[PDB]
Amino acid sequence: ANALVVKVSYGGVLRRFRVPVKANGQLDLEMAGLKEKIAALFNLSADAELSLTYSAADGAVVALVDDNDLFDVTNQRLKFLKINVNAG
Ligand SMILES: [Cl-]
Repeated sequence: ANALVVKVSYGGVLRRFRVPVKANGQLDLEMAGLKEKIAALFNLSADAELSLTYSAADGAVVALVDDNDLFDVTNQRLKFLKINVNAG
């Protein structure tokens, strides 16, 4: 009953929304719904091949390319996610 805060950066612009979690701690969101939300926020195509990345605590970048990557945001008990969006 505690949501994940997601910040998304695109074009020098930061936007915030919150994503509900299930009792599992699993996000109530999949990659399609994430892309649709980001598309609505920045007037992009929801089916564009967007690079969605975040910087992990070990200094390595994580690319969100499938639902397993999003499942692992919760598995890792992150409470804040900052996603950088790049197009092309
Ligand atoms: Cl902020």
